Amino acid sequence: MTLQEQIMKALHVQPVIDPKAEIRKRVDFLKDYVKKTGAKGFVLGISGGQDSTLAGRLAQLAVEEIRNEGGNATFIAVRLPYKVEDDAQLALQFIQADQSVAFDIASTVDAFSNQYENLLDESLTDFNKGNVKARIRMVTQYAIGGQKGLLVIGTDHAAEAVTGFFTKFGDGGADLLPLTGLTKRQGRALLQELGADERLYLITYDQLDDYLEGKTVPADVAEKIEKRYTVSMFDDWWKLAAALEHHHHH
Amino acid sequence: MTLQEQIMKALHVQPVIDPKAEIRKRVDFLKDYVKKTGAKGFVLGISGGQDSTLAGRLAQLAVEEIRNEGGNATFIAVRLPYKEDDAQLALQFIQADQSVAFDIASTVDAFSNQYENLLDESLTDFNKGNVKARIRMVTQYAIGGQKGLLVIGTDHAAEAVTGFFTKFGDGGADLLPLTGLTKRQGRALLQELGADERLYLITYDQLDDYLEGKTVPADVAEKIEKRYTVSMFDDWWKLAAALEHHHHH
Repeated sequence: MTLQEQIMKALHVQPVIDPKAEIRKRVDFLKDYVKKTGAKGFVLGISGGQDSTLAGRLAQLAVEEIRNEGGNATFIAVRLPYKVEDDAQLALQFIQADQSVAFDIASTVDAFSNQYENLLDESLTDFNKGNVKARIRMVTQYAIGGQKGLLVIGTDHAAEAVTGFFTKFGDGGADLLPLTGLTKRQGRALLQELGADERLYLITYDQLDDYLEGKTVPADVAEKIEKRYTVSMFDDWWKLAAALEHHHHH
Repeated sequence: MTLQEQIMKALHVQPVIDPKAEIRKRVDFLKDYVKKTGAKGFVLGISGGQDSTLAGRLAQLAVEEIRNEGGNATFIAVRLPYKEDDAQLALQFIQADQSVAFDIASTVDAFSNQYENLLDESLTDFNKGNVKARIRMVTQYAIGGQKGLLVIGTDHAAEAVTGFFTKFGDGGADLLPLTGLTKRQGRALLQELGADERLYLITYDQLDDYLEGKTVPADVAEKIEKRYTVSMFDDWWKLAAALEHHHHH
């Protein structure tokens, strides 16, 4: 297999998808995991980002279907601002979750930061604080999940990230990853099919997504992408490398 | 190959080990990871528990060797109390370059107070247990990120991956130096390292007998193999624990 074919197989990306069928398959994936684990539903942090907007809508459709089939399921969407968006609100209006919680993480993040800066006698850098915030957001989702018997839906470990590009803050841990196999642009296709407000979804992502979707791309573009894939979960390696690099050049 | 032999292989547990050889093997593992990642050392939460006590000493030995060989490495041990006799004894045995006392109470209570107010309910003991474990990991990763260090983990022990003696938290870490060792073998390494007896002294004996390739009663093997099949394996049990506690609450 060409390296491109190996990558696609490893990331489960398909060259051509059927949006309606993708939504069907992923809503089923969610419904099946609920049944297998005995969970009462899902919880997800809604940031206004494309991934959580799509994953959130899929979760709402899933619990509605479960209830329609005579089962018990609930979806709790949680907004996790640090002090202070309209994108998040717009996403919540699209998702229409059973419960929408506004949980400011500032008092927790600041208590940690204040303790850290006092005990270690140094200031937390923007990058490391970025990871603290991401982790505190996960603490919040897992606390809600644990208190309500829900599964935490994750949006990290996206195809592009595993490849080595566009890495996110945080460790990416979650109970389920319903968007596995989709590129950023394919996700855009699902959101369109779901009727989301276009504003919710409107090397580069296009070049990278062309490559991941098995399309033909310039030799140099392929070289750059395969170069990073070979240097390398692959995603975790890039998260650690980023932390080390920022510390080094700080 | 029996199921028992398959499980031993999958978990990398050896029927017989040589404490000195294991120590050298695991110290080399730590040193090699440092070189491959370009990190400046390690950070580890010291609880007073056997796993972190052993992993911490191996970390200190690793950085001393790296420095002795002309390299740069540092080991930072951190005590994370929530509002530590065994932890103090452990720190004394480990003799780390830096020992930090970081009380997590102000962070855990800030979260708890916010949670109870916004969701209008009390955090159960089990769920607060996970909150504390995660906050302890936030601290270690914040220290690691700020110092260019790797976070050493002690979760995903052989016994846990099999489905027994599950721990709080998600078990995420940068490196797992104790992979393959049973709790019993861990004690052996500690004695070889000269640790204070107070630091290392289905049941663990039945389970470790099985994982070590010893012949055990059919019913014992039956129970162990049953859980191993009902499933990361460890993560499944963490989730199951959270769901069961919520249910029986």
